Amino acid sequence: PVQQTGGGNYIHVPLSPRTLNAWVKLVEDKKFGAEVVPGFQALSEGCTPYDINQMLNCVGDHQAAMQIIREIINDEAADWDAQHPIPGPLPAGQLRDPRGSDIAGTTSTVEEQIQWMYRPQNPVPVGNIYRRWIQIGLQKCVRMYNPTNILDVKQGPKEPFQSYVDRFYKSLRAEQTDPAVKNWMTQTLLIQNANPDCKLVLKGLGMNPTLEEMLTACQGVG
Amino acid sequence: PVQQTGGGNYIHVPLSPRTLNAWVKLVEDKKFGAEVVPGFQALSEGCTPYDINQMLNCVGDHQAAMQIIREIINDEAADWDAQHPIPGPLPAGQLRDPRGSDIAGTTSTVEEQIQWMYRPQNPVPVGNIYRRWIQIGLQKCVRMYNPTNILDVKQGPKEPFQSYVDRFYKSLRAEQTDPAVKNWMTQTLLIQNANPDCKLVLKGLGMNPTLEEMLTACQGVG
Amino acid sequence: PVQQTGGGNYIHVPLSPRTLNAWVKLVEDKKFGAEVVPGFQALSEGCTPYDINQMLNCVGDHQAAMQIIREIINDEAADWDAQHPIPGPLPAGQLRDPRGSDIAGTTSTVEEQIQWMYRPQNPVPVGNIYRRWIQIGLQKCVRMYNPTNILDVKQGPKEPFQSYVDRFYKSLRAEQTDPAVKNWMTQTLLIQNANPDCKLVLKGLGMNPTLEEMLTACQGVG
Amino acid sequence: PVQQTGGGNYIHVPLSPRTLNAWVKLVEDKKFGAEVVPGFQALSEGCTPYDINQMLNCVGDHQAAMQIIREIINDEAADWDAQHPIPGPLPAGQLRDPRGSDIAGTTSTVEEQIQWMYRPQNPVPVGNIYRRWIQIGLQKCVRMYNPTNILDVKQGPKEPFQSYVDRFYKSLRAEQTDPAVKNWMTQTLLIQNANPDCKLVLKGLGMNPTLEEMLTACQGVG
Ligand SMILES: O=P(O)(O)O[C@H]1[C@H](OP(=O)(O)O)[C@@H](OP(=O)(O)O)[C@H](OP(=O)(O)O)[C@@H](OP(=O)(O)O)[C@H]1OP(=O)(O)O
Ligand SMILES: O=P(O)(O)O[C@H]1[C@H](OP(=O)(O)O)[C@@H](OP(=O)(O)O)[C@H](OP(=O)(O)O)[C@@H](OP(=O)(O)O)[C@H]1OP(=O)(O)O
Repeated sequence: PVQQTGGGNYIHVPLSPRTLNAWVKLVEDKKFGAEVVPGFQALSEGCTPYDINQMLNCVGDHQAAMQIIREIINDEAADWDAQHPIPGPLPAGQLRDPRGSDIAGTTSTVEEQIQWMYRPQNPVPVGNIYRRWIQIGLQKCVRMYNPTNILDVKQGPKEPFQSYVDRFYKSLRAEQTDPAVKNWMTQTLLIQNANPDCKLVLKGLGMNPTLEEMLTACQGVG
Repeated sequence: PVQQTGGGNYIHVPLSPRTLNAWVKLVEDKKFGAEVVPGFQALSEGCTPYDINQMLNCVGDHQAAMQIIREIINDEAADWDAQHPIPGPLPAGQLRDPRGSDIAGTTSTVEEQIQWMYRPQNPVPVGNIYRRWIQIGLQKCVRMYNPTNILDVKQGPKEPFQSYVDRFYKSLRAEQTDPAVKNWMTQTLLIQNANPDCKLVLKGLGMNPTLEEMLTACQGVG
Repeated sequence: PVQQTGGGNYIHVPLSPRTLNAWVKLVEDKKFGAEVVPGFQALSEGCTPYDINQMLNCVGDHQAAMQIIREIINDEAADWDAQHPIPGPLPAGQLRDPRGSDIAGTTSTVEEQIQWMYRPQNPVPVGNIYRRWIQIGLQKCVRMYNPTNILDVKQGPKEPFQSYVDRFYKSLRAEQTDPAVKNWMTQTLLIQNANPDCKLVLKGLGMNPTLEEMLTACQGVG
Repeated sequence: PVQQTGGGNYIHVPLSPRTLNAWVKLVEDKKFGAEVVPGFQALSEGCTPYDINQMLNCVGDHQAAMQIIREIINDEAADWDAQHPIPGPLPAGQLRDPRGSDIAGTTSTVEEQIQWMYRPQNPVPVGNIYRRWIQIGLQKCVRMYNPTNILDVKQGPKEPFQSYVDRFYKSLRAEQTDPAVKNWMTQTLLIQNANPDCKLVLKGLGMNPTLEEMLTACQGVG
């Protein structure tokens, strides 16, 4: 992370060992589950690219997922090296502008990452861009390791409607389908895959029942 | 959060990553359960509106609940923009007074939030007002996702009276009913929905038995 | 319909009784089924609005569907009376420009409909605009009377994969859902709702199998 | 279609609505079955490319099959734009020669299609070339939707030999296999997949029995 010091300059404070150990624990227990994507973001907040590399280096043993996060990073960096091209011959005595690889931290020092992150002129938020690239990689890992598909989720005959709602929305988090497909699933598939009685109360509510109206109506049905 | 520095001025210290990661964990495990409302308050204590937005941004994937917390915030801000109207033409060189949107932090910088929070003259506690608005939103989410209704809760034939009391009061926390309805439930419904024997001992106690007297009397009955 | 005669002018030839009787038969046998929408278009080709009214008048007894086709026509005419407003004071000795009601034929003679349909200057195709409005009305009737929902369709244990494909696509024709939802259903729901064996061969094909590849692979499976 | 008028010139008479409605019915009932290919040819006889487009536009809802007929048309037009290249700079006051797209009618007026179809010099039969391209597309649709494969067809123990012959030849119509494979199937597979008794009478006939000899011999066997 970065702390400001007297003179208006900034320095690097290494991520706490227990901040790194929390990340490890999460990846070892949730197995790249939907929750890992937000868990990574909260534990990587205010981090330079250098620190994000260490967090990944602490969870490298999960090689399959790391290979997926690594192929997504290279592509989001290539797109940065195509749409943010070298401006031209950089003047001497000046830091080069960041390339996709600098945003990652692989070809750049943490100080360079800090100089960009806090440029008085055109600050480049290299830490947040790289966290966004890794979140695309982790979300692809959440989908690949997702244990139950949205379609398979079906309310148990006795299962309370809210727990069936809880499992239905958790699988939808993994789904990478178009947002309209997500809206049609929450409005059509969720009434389609409910136990016989809850299905009669939901159809009873009428057309386009909101989730609050559906949860309120099926509370204690079954 | 806010730390005071030499000169009598205040600065902003970003919420710790592990303070943010605790919030995520809670929302991912308690599923907007009654406990989330107090858990949010303890982890948002001494926060500017800016920080409260980040905590919410770390739990955005729970879109249904976030939509409910977001509709409650807009209404508590509209009521602030009606009962705390722009005083009139603000003098130049002065910070504008906060509007419902400034209390949220959406249309305002953290420094402005800090200047109000610590105004030498008429300090506006924007952080606490916004936490109160979100607590109304989370409490509506606790009620919507509540799995068991107060009425359905019924003591098991062998269930110890205290565990039946524990489940009865946990559902009452979710209930948004008038306080008198809450007092009549704790004094009438709790004796009505007890296993046959405990019901005879409670009626034996007499009229208006206190909870302590009821727990003491039914200890070891069944 | 319209025939051209010597002098460069056009006249009206009444729709054949057996062209009208075919329409009746279809509506009496397919019961506003998906097939009725194309059947109407083929039997209403080259028709003035006047003729389209008679076809509808021959199937008026189906009052519920006619009320739906009539509410859709009034709205598509109101939108025409808002986006194609009276240009201004029409000069004397000239036919007024068509309004939503003229496109229908209700407030206009067939000759006026023909004069517009074949205007040397800015011909307005009133017959085709009204056929399009009625097709929106019939398609809403196809959806309302659709007997099986896309989701319910599930391949029989012995049913050949192609017949299950035939029923799956016929229900999709009735579906008015967004096109992406239609693409996700044909690529995901169609493999999800197949009998156990065909489901194993389809997953065997790999990711994004085309319909031809799926029909070829499951031919004779079961 | 095209009618000749006084002066030696030709004009276009729009395909009858009931000629178009027959086509619709067939495609809606035979589901792109082998019979659709001949049914299309008889109902498209003496048609300009313009009319053939309308027939297809009346059966567009069958999107999967239409996509197959559309990919076959583009390829048969590309082959026409490669083997029948623009002759060179066309003289002014003259109709351009037809390209694959003109044969389809997509980039050409019906009058141009008629001028070519009835050129006094080098008439190009654009209507028949496009019908041939669509027949390749429909035949691919017959094969894709074919419900029973030639190999699977096996005479029922009681099924009369002629009905088994009827099903065997109907599946062979769908088969796109080399003609020799078609001759070997009709001479070997048809005796191989007959019920035990008919198989003994057919082997009894001797080597290379004609279909007439086989039908005559197995009449009333079983
Ligand atoms: O809530 P606490 O009583 O303070 O316990 C905390 C809590 O762990 P648990 O709540 O799951 O028991 C911390 O996690 P937070 O909820 O505060 O975010 C965790 O710190 P981590 O972020 O690293 O997980 C820390 O565990 P540890 O000390 O192993 O780092 C642990 O403190 P104690 O276990 O010492 O009570
Ligand atoms: O194919 P055909 O031998 O000419 O029979 C036709 C055919 O009806 P069917 O094919 O269903 O038996 C006509 O329909 P098309 O397929 O030609 O479009 C139909 O005319 P409609 O369009 O009005 O249905 C007409 O029936 P009808 O004479 O009652 O009008 C009928 O002719 P026949 O029944 O006299 O043989």
